Amino acid sequence: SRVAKAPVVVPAGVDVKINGQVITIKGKNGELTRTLNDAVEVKHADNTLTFGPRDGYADGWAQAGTARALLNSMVIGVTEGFTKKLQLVGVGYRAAVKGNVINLSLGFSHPVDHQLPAGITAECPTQTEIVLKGADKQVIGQVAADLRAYRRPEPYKGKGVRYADEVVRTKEAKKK
Amino acid sequence: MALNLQDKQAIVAEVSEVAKGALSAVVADSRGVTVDKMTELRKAGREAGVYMRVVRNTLLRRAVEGTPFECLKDAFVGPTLIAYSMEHPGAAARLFKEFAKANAKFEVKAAAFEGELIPASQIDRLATLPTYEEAIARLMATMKEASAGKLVRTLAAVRDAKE
Amino acid sequence: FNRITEARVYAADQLFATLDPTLRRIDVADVGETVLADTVGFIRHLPHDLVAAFKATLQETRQATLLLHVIDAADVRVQENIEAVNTVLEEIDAHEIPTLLVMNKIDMLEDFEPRIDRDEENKPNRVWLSAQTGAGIPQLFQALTERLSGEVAQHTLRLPPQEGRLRSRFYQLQAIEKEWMEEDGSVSLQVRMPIVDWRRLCKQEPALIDYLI
Amino acid sequence: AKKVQAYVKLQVAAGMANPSPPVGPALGQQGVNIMEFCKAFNAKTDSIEKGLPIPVVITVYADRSFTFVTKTPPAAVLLKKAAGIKSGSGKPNKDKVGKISRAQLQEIAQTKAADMTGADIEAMTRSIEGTARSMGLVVED
Amino acid sequence: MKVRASVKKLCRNCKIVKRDGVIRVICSAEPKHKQRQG
RNA sequence: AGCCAGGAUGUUGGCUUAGAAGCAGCCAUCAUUUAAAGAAAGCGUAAUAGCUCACUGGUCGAGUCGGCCUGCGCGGAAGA
RNA sequence: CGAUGUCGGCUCAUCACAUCCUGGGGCUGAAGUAGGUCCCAAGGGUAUGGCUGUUCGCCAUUUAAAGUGGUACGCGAGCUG
Repeated sequence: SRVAKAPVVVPAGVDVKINGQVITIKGKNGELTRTLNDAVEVKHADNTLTFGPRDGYADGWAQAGTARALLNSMVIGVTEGFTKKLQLVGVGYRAAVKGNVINLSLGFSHPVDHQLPAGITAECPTQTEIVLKGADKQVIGQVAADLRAYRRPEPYKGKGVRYADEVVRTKEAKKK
Repeated sequence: MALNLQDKQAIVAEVSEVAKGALSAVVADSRGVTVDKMTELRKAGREAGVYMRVVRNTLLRRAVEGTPFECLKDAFVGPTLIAYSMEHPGAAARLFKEFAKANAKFEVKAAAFEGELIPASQIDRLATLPTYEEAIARLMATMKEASAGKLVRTLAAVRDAKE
Repeated sequence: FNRITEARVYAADQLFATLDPTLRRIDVADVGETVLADTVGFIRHLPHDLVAAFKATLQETRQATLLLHVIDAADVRVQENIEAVNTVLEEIDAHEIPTLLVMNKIDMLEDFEPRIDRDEENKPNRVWLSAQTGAGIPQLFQALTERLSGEVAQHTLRLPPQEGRLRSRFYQLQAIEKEWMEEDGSVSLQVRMPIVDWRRLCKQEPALIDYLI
Repeated sequence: AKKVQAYVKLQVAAGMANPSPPVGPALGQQGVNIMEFCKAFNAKTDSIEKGLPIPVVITVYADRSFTFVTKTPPAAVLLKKAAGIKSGSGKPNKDKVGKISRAQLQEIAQTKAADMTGADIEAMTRSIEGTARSMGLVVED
Repeated sequence: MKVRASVKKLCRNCKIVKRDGVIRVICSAEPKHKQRQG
């Protein structure tokens, strides 16, 4: 409700473009439409991004406010990127970049690799760290943790990829 | 805002102090360390006693409630932290230039002098009232052409204090 | 069990004065923590199938590293009861365990002042108690302190102003035996720990302080 | 207040104390020198009555300055140094041991004025009351 | 975790949640608090 | 609701003790300042010192927080 | 009751899932080793001998596992007696 009726406002560098329920969003480097809109009659004007429930839906401000939050996320996306500091730590571990494939080293016999779908790239300030950079705010962090997914860090020394900084459980029971 | 009586006694504090106001003074704040108040609580504490006093809860929908002068040189009170500070008799302008001369730390500042009760001015220098309350600019620089009555004080200090 | 534990375990003339095993930890000079669990009291010729059902409850006794054994001092029944107890001990294994007799109830007898009573250097010792007074305890614990260990090569540790961490570890785990600060922050100490400590310590800490191994 | 590292006020006793408890791992926890500081401290044991326990606020730079800053001994400490009790009650206010006259407390606000938010000396002395009662020492004028 | 037919909560950080038809609930005090299918 | 900032002086309360002090305890836990801040709600330290709310100013601009009653629904709910 | 043959074994399977392993996960008093529970799972697979009519139970040695129970206490117009 709140933000759901809060206008989005379109920044001048960014170029919003309504087309049916969806809205193409050309921008500083982004240019897409995560959004799809079942119900809310969202609409452009000066920059004015209309919302409020259209017919009857009950999903009204739910979906609508969701839509704002999306495109509003999206336009900020077509500005620039997001999720970062996808760190890994503990002895013997390391990581690397190439092309779009990402190296990782986790005590496994087979080397750890997965290749990014585009719209995002990465870097290696160290093998200890992979920094990410993606045009659209969802997929970047999702896949980022999906990059973490191969090794949810272990409680007893924190080994395992740790998504962002993220203090975790740290017990010391049944040791020596 | 708070409970009724609290706001009420607050406004009473404002007005009864308005009649008390030997010289109002205003300062926007931000970092808000406790030492702030304590510093003034020594500025208004035993270093020279009470003769200035601190208040918060300060709004455009609060501060104007407090004076017949109302928002005049007082509308400035409201936004952000406002440890609004009125000086008290025996202090015609003591602790009014002190703010900007102890100024450094984004707090304790004259804001180009913001007295209401008397100065009726803002964002214009009003060190004049501080520039009064004095003898040395009256007794030596003008060779006693100010301490010898308003009549020569009128005839001097056109270059010193708008008279 | 009461006095040693400062815990709530009721006692009265009646048989079955206790039921249910009961855990509470206690101090010891050489392992600090020390788990306790009271067993039900015995009789002559306790039922067969009882035990067979009762192996669960005594399943704690088996593993138990030491069979402390209180005995009465008022009854002429003395010998017999031991012979009574030995009986069931046989059938439930672990009568191979080292034991420690306590001729409890010294009050009535004024048998002796409570004392150490090295049966030998081995110590399956008699111990001089009257538990309701429990006056005999310190000898019980001390004798015990002799009876369970395996590394008393003590060391006199020391450091220069870098010991807050030492005092740390020592209070943290077991004990400094003695804390004596001395000149320019050089500080000497004495400590006695079981060896697993010695290596967890020698590993984790730089231990170039090297008095402990 | 707060409890993980920052600047180190240290409740140092006057006179020598080079080993651990005030300046060892205590003050060595910022890598601070023992000597010259204790010399700086011992040089300041002159004015403060000798042997008196006393908090000190260290100045440190990037290099961790040797500069010390003197503080008044605490009012409760002033009381324990007044009534002369070796040992405060285990239930202060409830348990008690002796008493102390207010004039002492007046002298106390007189020196603790350096550490009072109170807008008045009486309020200060009353913060000295907030420790006075609080030690279990009986309060009187 | 458990499937305690009664659910309630186990800290102050605990919070009831719907997921699917199922009534989940979680904390973060310790995860073990995870009641569900109540 | 989120957001801007403050979080105070007695006083690391006395006792405990290597060390306890908002957070080993113990019992006291006041007095102060202020809109504001508990000798304390959680983390932390060997301990010392960080870290967050309770407290409040500001912010922002309409509603907001609950218990009670009550229809109809979910969870509980596995068989040859 | 103008008749429905009854225990155990022996050929033979059939389902359930209230899980014996293997399969997938939650927590753990989950160092790892391992477990314990819980959830999900029915695809398949899941001890010969000693003793006794035995089912059992006990015992010796195994295997990953020696799961439960239903089915005229599945199975005598198939035998066994």
